[PDB]
Amino acid sequence: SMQINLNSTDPVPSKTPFSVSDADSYNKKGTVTVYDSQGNAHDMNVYFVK
Amino acid sequence: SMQINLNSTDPVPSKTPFSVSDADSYNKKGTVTVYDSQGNAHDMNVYFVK
Repeated sequence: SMQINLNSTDPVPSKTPFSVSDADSYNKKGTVTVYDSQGNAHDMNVYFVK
Repeated sequence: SMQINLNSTDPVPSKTPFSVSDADSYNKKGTVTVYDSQGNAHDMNVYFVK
């Protein structure tokens, strides 16, 4: 579980197609780390786009 | 009997051919003292390689 605040006045990103390493490709970036059965840390990026 | 806790995030050692004179060739070293019927101490070494 996680909680996030969204900007109600934030415009849509200029570049409509989604990218992985572009600053303007999406609005906000989020990261969540979980552990598998073996205990290894898995980094799951959460991308916020409008 | 021994109990060894290993690392799942341990990468395979770079050197493909096993070496006894190089530490990187084996992931872990395990000395075990074993006694015979005379009293001599056998320094048994157990090597972990992933």
